[PDB]
Amino acid sequence: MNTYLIDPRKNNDNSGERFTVDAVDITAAAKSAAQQILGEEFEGLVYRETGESNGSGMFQAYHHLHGTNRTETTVGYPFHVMELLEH
Repeated sequence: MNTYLIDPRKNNDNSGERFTVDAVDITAAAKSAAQQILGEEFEGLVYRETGESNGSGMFQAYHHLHGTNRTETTVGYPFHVMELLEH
């Protein structure tokens, strides 16, 4: 298990409030971070906007638009996910 530091960025109006999630890899962490930022009704995935694959970076959530046959849309703003070592 790894720890990751989340900065919701524009999702919290860039207040500087941050939190951590634990996950086995950074893509799983980014999905957990989106659930925490967007709340329990969010079901979807995330994609990477910055950083090396498998490394720290900005991510953006997306999901199926409710009521539509197949429409996928982004939800929320980008957020940062960073590797963090706890002692």
